[PDB]
Amino acid sequence: KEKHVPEMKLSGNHVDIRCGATVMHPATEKHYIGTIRLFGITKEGNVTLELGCQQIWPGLGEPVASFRVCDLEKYKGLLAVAYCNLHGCWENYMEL
Amino acid sequence: KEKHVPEMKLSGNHVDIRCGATVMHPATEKHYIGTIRLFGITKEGNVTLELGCQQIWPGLGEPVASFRVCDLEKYKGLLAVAYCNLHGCWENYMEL
Amino acid sequence: KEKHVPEMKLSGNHVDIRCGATVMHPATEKHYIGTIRLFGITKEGNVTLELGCQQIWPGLGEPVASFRVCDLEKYKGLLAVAYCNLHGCWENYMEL
Amino acid sequence: KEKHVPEMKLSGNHVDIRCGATVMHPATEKHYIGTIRLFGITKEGNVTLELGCQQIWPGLGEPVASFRVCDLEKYKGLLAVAYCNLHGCWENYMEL
Ligand SMILES: [Fe+3]
Ligand SMILES: [Fe+3]
Ligand SMILES: [Fe+3]
Ligand SMILES: [Fe+3]
Repeated sequence: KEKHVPEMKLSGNHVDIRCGATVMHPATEKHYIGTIRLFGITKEGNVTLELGCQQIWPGLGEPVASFRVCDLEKYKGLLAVAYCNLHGCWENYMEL
Repeated sequence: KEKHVPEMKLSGNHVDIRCGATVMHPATEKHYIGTIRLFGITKEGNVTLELGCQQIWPGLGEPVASFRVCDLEKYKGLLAVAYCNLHGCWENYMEL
Repeated sequence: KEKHVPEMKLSGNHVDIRCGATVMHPATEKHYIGTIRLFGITKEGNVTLELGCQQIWPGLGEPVASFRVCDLEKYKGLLAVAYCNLHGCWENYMEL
Repeated sequence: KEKHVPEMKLSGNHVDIRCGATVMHPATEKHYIGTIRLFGITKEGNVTLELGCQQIWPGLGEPVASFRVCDLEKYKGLLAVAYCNLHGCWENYMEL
């Protein structure tokens, strides 16, 4: 019923994220998604490279984020990872 | 010629940010905007409250961000602050 | 030969971290440990709760960190996690 | 009576921080120092360069941090900056 999975929408090299796609995860001082990280998986080396990290103060912002990936052609996929204090990490992989 | 100021676009309580509005600031390992922070200035108390912080690894992402402000009516303005390693902090205030 | 594992030293509720214990991991713009996160595993609920995150700009700081855990008795263990851009995540668990 | 100023202790290039020096600032979900950032002021260029940022989840950790400054001789001073949600930013400069 409650959704943690970081939806990814890709426009060129721009990536918009929300948790989750249809229902927005709670945003309170005691229940929150604190970070949304975006990783690129590299072609040259199969590295899981963190591109950046949206940190959100509990109950001050809802779990959205956006990134703009440098040199997108360098990656074979994107991995978004959302962290909820109560419910742990939830990831979503997009194949490029 | 080069722009650091974090453009803010507001859609309801959603805030899209890019540095800068017309020209995108460089994104390299030696020249980067490392963080984009969003603050709300509170009505009740005149506090400058950090809502969250988009951290970006040098040269891996371009300086964009988005936030979704909880309880937007609680604030009288939004303050975006971009940090460039070479050129320091650049802010932009939006009156609500 | 090269060490990524976050050494933990515990003094009361104070936690000192370095990667690694004997050899300090490189700190350059192209090879770095970017974050050191500390998690507490809760007794009440078996939750893996992120206590905080030391972010370090590539080549500007070496991979050390410290935390001071609130209400330490509430946890059954601490989990430190270091992220290296080239070599991924490395964790270390301490049973309390 | 309540202290926000980030005490700095320097051992070689190692920097230990606590807010404040004698009294530890509160650490609760509604009152917290959320970040402790360390800046180096460069000789070559007078730049205020962020070395890193200790982020702490409200009420999960007390406001301490440590850094280890790469190439310390390159700076003329260190600037620590603590952010409290209720009381704003508090800085402390150390001349090298
Ligand atoms: Fe949750
Ligand atoms: Fe710049
Ligand atoms: Fe490494
Ligand atoms: Fe305070």
